[PDB]
Amino acid sequence: GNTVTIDFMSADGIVPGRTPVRYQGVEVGTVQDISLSDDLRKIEVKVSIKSDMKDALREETQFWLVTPKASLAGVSGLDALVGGNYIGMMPGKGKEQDHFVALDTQPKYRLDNGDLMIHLQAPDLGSLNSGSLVYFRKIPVGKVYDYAINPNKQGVVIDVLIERRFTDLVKKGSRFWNVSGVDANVSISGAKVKLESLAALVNGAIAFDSPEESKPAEAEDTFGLYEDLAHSQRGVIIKL
Amino acid sequence: GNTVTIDFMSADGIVPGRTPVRYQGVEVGTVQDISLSDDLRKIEVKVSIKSDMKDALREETQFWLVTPKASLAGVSGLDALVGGNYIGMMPGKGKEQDHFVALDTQPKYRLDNGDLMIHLQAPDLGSLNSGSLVYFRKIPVGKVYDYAINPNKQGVVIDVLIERRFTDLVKKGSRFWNVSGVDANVSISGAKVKLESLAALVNGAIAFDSPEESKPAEAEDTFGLYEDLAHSQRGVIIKL
Repeated sequence: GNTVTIDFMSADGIVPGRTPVRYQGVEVGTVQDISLSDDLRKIEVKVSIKSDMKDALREETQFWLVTPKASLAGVSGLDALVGGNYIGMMPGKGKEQDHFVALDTQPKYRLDNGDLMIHLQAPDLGSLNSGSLVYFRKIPVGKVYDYAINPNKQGVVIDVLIERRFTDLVKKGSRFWNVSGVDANVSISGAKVKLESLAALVNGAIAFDSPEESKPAEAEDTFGLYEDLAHSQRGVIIKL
Repeated sequence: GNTVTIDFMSADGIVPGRTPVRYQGVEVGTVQDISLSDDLRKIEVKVSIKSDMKDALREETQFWLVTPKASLAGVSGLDALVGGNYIGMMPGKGKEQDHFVALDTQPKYRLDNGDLMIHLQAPDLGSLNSGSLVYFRKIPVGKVYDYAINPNKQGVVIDVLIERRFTDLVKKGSRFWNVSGVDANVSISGAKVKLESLAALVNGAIAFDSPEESKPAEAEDTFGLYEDLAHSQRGVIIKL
């Protein structure tokens, strides 16, 4: 029932009656009031919070607006059928605090539930969105968690998440290749144009290999994202 | 009316008022409360359960989150039109128990209603989803029950379900071939591109043969999934 004054940036999808505040899945609070500070244009939101979270409500409690992920409905303007955005929250130790500034993005993954974080370095994002899938032999075994730019502008770092029971699949010699969008070919004496994975065509996908000999990779081990399965082939380089 | 504390992992689609708990089709309970244990991040859910199931509510009672199956609506972000996830349950003998840990997946099929479980070993899943269909002469006679990886990483095992009245179709000499996605050809003096089965193009399909001479297969008999009808042709191998 306690109200906390958080100055968000822009109150685009925030409803004063139904916008929830979820802590890692569980709806903990509900947005009560929105006013504005004309000073620096700070959209001050007051949210009711259950007493269980009031104990850990401390200075390093991070709030960030979680919008629904982009898809066909979002890009087609069918905003009535997409879903309501909410406020994600991750508390810290800090000091007992009643005013918070919004984070512009979701912070880093910190859950220790046995799932695997790994990092893929790519020249660009490609056709991967947040929540696009990871396949082992077209079996989804994880999803894209987040993407960002490395401080050097010459890369893109994508950190992806692997389910706990599939963590043994990722070896040190594993190779990851992009499978996103469709390419057609017109060959001689026949043009074998075929489509298999429709969800990849919509949202993008990564597919990865597991050699039988390497040690199991772990703990944010970096990898290189090959642009194609063909570019991921394990051959031998010969200089000419 | 009894409440049972089950520590789920993540409370993504779980609603404190309308998420049901179904036992093999029949809604038996309804989710009442969700709290969290900050210790190990265990999302503790309390569910009302009718008294009939309270007798068999025992230590080997398995609960697992059943999400709606992936489709065009799910991949396009039209989550309002997909359907609400629920909690599947299969009880065991065990001992009378009031606290349960979630299963990460649906357990093995155990119903003895005369339907047939068989296993297909494939190099990869292909374009098959859960619930993709099985055809005898483009008549649906069963669906894909589950897929998994064999302990050797060099395969994928798909166990599929055959309806009771069609159990006589599967002989020991039966052959299963993938029919999923569309392939086009550009031939000489005409390019005969044709499409027939749209549901296969959306979700994937398996089609199988029935020789008239073999004994009727039964009881988790393994089979080999050919990638195509052409690869499933019953010829004679000649070494050259």
